[PDB]
Amino acid sequence: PEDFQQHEQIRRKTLKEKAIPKDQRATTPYMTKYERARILGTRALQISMNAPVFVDLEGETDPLRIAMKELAEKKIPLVIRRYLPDGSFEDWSVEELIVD
Amino acid sequence: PQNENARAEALNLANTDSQYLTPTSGSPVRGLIQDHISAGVWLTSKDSF
Amino acid sequence: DRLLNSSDYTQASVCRECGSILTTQQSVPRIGSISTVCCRRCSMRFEDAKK
Amino acid sequence: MMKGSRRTGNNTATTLNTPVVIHATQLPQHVSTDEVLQFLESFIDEKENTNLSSSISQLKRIQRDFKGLP
Amino acid sequence: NENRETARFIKKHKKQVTNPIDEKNGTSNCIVRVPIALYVSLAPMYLENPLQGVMKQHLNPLVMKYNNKVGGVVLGYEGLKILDADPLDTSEKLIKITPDTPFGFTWCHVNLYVWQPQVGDVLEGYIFIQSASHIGLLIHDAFNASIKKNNIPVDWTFVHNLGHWVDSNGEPIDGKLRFTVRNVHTTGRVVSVDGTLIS
Ligand SMILES: [Zn+2]
Repeated sequence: PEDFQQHEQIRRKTLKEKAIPKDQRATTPYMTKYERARILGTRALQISMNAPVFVDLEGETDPLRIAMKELAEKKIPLVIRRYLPDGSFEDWSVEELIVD
Repeated sequence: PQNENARAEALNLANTDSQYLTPTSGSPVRGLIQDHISAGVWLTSKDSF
Repeated sequence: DRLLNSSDYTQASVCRECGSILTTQQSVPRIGSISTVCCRRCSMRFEDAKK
Repeated sequence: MMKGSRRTGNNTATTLNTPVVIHATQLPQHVSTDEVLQFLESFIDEKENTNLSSSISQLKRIQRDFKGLP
Repeated sequence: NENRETARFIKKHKKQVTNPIDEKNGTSNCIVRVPIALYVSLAPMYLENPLQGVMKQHLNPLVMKYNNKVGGVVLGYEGLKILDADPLDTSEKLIKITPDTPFGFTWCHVNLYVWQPQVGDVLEGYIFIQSASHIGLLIHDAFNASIKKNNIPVDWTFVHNLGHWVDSNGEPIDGKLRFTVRNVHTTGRVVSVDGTLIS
């Protein structure tokens, strides 16, 4: 009631500190081959649990091959949280990157 | 392996085809070894008709 | 996978004041009560109830 | 064993049962009869357009408690 | 030494906002609003409709059970407010997937209305039935109450049969009854209420 007020004020301001917006972000505009892994895991890990599938899957049982059919059409609704070792981060959607 | 965050890694990170060059000095580690190498200099020879 | 999810994947209980794992405990309920989770060293007995 | 194994369904608290941390962000403030019965007119109109069929009836009894007669 | 460490315990249990004796009905005021913050676990199948997934999985089983954090039976809610993890209000907010699950957790503000019983309260509700050693009640058509002979004076006897009540006026007693609430005991799943009569 009063000391969680002195706990969410501190935290979300500290969470507001280390964000780097779309004009200040200067890391790589590529998908760095581990991003392509963990997307194709966790996107396929959602589709196994009856998450909505934004592609016309045509007789595919593997969540992995289904998730590689959404990445080929830039359909995956994930946002990559690229940390920097000070603690800061830059937020990157799947749509604005280039899959090699 | 037992979940789908790992099955993608075994197909994309630590698969064999991406491990074509060694990460030591960039030399290849795949390749045919004994049978076909000495066999291939007979099919590529000029008398193969 | 190979050091938690397929060797000793355990979901224990942690008290979020004293910071322990062993000293958490499922409560032995009263015969109409519901077995909750209570810790040990954050727990002091009822005898210390001065005013 | 026979009593200790079904206590996983006694609590039956996954993350799909309970929220993890429950922190009241502000102080408790009382709501009067003109506000409760307008809350119970507003919210119960929303959940009637699934389960929760038991607790809707339980709040209809509190609704009729401030507008009618048992 | 052990005088300021006890304040960690005195401030621990004692609720702040009292139940003032309002509108001179004899009843105090016990329906109280407080806003909270959950910590949800949104389903993968409720990715398309994430407002319906937070309410159905964590808020529809939240009403009409006694809650050990607010200290009250949750009467009702309204107004979910899912936060965001991008500190940019708008539609496409974004939540954070746990690394091992497809379940992504987030923060939500939401507003509750509960029932607030305390000590020192005086309330009024209908009596259902009674006995020669206890009298049970109903409050707000949701809430039990029981008044027993260890809360009842001596000269109030009992006409015997359903046997009705005999007060010092010699009458079977009516439905609505003023009573003082004793310690509340939440042993069963049904929220049990104890009460007294004498001042
Ligand atoms: Zn401990």
